[PDB]
Amino acid sequence: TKNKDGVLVDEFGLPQI
Amino acid sequence: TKNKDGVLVDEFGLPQI
Amino acid sequence: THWFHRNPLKATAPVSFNYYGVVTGPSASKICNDLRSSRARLLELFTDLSCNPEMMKNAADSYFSLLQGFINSLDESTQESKLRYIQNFKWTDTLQGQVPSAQQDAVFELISMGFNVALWYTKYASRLAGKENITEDEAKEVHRSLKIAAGIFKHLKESHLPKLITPAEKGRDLESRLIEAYVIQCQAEAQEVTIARAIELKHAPGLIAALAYETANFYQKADHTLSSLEPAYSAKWRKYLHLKMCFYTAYAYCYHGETLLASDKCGEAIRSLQEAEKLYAKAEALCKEYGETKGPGPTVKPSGHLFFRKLGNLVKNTLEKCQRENGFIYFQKIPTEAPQLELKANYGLVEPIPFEFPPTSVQWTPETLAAFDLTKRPTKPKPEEEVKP
Amino acid sequence: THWFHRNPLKATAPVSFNYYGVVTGPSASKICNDLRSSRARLLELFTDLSCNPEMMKNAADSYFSLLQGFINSLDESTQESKLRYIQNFKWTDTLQGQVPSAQQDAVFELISMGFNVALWYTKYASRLAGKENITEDEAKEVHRSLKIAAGIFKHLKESHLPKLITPAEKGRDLESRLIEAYVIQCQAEAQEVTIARAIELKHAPGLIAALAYETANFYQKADHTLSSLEPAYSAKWRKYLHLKMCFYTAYAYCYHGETLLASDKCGEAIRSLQEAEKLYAKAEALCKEYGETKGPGPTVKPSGHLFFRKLGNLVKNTLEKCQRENGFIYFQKIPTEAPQLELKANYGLVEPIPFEFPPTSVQWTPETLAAFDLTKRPTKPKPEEEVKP
Repeated sequence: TKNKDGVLVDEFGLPQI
Repeated sequence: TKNKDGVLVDEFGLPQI
Repeated sequence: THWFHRNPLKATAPVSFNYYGVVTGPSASKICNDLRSSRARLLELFTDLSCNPEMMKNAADSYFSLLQGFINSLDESTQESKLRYIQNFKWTDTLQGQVPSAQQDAVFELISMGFNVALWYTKYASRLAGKENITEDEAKEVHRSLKIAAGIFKHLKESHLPKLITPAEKGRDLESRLIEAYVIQCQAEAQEVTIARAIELKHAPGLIAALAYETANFYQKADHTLSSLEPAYSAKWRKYLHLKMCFYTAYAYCYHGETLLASDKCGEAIRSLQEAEKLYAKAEALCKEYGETKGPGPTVKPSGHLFFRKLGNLVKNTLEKCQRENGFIYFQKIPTEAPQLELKANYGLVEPIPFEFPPTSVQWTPETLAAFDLTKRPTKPKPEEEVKP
Repeated sequence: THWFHRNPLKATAPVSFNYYGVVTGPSASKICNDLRSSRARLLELFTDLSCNPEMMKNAADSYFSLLQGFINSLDESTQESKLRYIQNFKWTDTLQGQVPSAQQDAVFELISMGFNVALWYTKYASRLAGKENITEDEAKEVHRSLKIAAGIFKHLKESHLPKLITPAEKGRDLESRLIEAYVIQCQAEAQEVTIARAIELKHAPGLIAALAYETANFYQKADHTLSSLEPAYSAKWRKYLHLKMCFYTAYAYCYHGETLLASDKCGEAIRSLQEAEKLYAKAEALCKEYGETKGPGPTVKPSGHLFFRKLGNLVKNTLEKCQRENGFIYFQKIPTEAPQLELKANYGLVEPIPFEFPPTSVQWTPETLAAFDLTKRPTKPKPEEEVKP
């Protein structure tokens, strides 16, 4: 899924890398 | 040559190694 | 592995819900049995280590939806149940030891049982998180369980505590400050789990520094929220909060130094790494000063060895770069003061998972309610002791 | 490469040794020509850069053995030459600039010319040592040349200065303190050459630390010996001696730290390495504070980059070992004070090569001496200026 700024984020809220 | 304690020594007075 | 301080569970006296002549019918009779049995089932689960969140939610759901009948009006909610003051409930508090507190108000019971349920989540979370073998899914479950608990606590405080007729004392579980500190703590803790992960997965140092920093702030905040209490019961807990503030501020400086380094800034990088190691030693200080202090809950010792394995690398990298400038040792010119951290974490901050109690049971019908005839009225048990580890 | 401060050569007025009616015979006449020509040959060599120690020794030998006749009795030495006071000699001094000094005493001439010869050796040594390409044999020649000079200086002071009728002034070359400082300096310098070698050949750190230390002491000693002079002329020189004391004390601490390290002693090792780098920076300070000061001789800048390439390795090795104790950075517990060095160097200390003047010339015979008839007696030139670089 995505955060408010439109960046992919995992269940912990960290960006995906 | 040798120093007073009988150990081999170079021209600078350093032990030889 | 993660180390989280835990205050003891709340204990209560058993309630039979037996009103005798007041209950004039089979439906009303059945509900009293349901309340009696579902309350007891829920109470025993708190001490069952084999219990999981699916089971806990189902029991809470049961009890609470039934209990709601003593509080809310049937479909008219916004109207108040005639049963609210029928029953006296007795609960102990996390910080007050064995000294109980009573109210004949169903709301006092709701909030106190709610609190325990939230408490249970943070405890389920801390047990699961104390595992050395902990897997990713377990950590999600830890992280998630703490967010549930936070949301519950918040809900109790926001939408419920205001309804109580008699205000609770300073140092009692149902009081704004104390609940607020539990909310904040839960968020801090969830973030701890996020930090350990950001570290495993090798996320950017600036991400980890901001998150560590904010977490240190939460702990500061919680500590301040509790400062209003009386040192006797709040001491150990506060010592531990202060400890956590330091531990994570160190992390902030350590990882923020790596920021400064990659920025071609040496003196502050070195001053930052120094602040970190100084702070981290100060945390070791507070840590067993916390082991001394007598207070509610068993004292907890951190297993984590990581900080130094990180700092060593940073320190070694910084000296390579910042020698012929500041190093090799006996450094100058290093800034007298630690660089002030002002950091916002755009990632990893934790919001409480919004909570609401289940709606009043379908079993509560006007007829069933009418079958409690309050015109038919004319010793006490004691809290069964929680008895954990 | 080596950097040694050098004060200017002494300058003198030309002496013709022409006594006229006093010289009554061919043998006495020939000696005056020999003195005149051999003194001039010797004087011109001081400014000849193509001149080497074999040539210098041969000329000095010539002049001095002839000159000896004006001083010593023929075979009766322990008896004094009637010619001693016949001639007035005029010499400038290393620290007094162009201001000359005169004595009609052959001993004043001997000692002053001796001094220059010794000076020449230290200068031959410093030129040869300023080479970047310097080979081992050149370094022996440097080391050896400094030992010759030391021995000469010592001989002048011990066996000669006492013979002068009129005492020389404070701040003049022929005075105990000033000569003593030249002796000490020469030894210090020879040892510098030994240290650079002990370092190349990777001799034990304890050897190199003691030697460095003792050398720092020599410089201290020399500095103290000169402290008695008037700051005007002694300033720059002293600044440079103070500089050298620091430079080599740093070396002492650096290499002594490696001792402490291999001894499983961390805190002092770190405190020792810190003292070193602090001292080495203090030496950089004094170094261009020396470049400022106006005084006799051109100012000299050290080429050597080594200290840090050594210290870096030590610092890196110490931290590996002494982390989890004192390091990683922000160290404790490091001793407030630098560990006091008390070190004797059993190897590399330098003794002056014992010197004596050549015996009175065979040309000096009673008849030749009798051919100077002092009963036949009844303006001045000025010192020709040395004019170096």
